[PDB]
Amino acid sequence: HISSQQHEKAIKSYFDEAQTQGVIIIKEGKNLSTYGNALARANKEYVPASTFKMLNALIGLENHKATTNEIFKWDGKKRTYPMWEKDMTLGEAMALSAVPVYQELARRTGLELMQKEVKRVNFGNTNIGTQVDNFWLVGPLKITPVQEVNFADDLAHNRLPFKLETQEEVKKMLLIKEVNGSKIYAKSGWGMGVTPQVGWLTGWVEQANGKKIPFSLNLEMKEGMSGSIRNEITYKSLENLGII
Ligand SMILES: N#C[C@@H]1CC[C@@H](NOS(=O)(=O)O)CN1C=O
Ligand SMILES: [Cl-]
Repeated sequence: HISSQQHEKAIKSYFDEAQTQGVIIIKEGKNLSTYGNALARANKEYVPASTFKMLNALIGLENHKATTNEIFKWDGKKRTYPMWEKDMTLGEAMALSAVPVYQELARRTGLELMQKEVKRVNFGNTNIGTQVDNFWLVGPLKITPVQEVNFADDLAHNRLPFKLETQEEVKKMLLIKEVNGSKIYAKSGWGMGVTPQVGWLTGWVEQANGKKIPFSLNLEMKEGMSGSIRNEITYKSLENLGII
């Protein structure tokens, strides 16, 4: 019996309180609902940043560039984060958002195959340009929050043009939370090498009954913000709406 006015006000306040500008798009069946404090972001293009790991992994697994058990060794060079200075599978690297592992995977795939596959899947503007190892971080690849939630809807329902097994393997890599019988599958993103910086959390809720509710959160990140604000705003929004 809560009014849509009150839901909208609540979710807007979550973005207002974090002192940023963002949107969260929720999909139920075929209907998109846009919430937040900057609704106009819904159809604007931003770099996907680490959300691209989802598709990079699909492409690599489908094209036999890696397996799910393969350990990508740390080369022993210093990394931005100490947590990345270790050997990891694709799944472990998904959870740690270990860019160097996904860069190696992109390089194995190669520019020609990567462009063909990104085009085939129709992801965002589909332009990867000439640099196979950073196109999702600094451009030219861009995508809208609407496109991101539709991608998540496709993956959640095994509708992407990949083998069922490929989709299931990558979805297993994306489980980030269980809340009162609901599972949240998602990938975060933070485009640090663009200005303004973009933050993402794109995924879906799998409810106890098997129903899947895709979402994409998209906001402006500032130097000094905590990455966990993406998760906190998302969980509060999903809870406010009764999705979890
Ligand atoms: N570089 C870079 C950015 C930010 C640091 C890494 N962590 O990714 S994130 O926490 O999911 O956004 C990987 N990455 C992806 O968006
Ligand atoms: Cl990445």
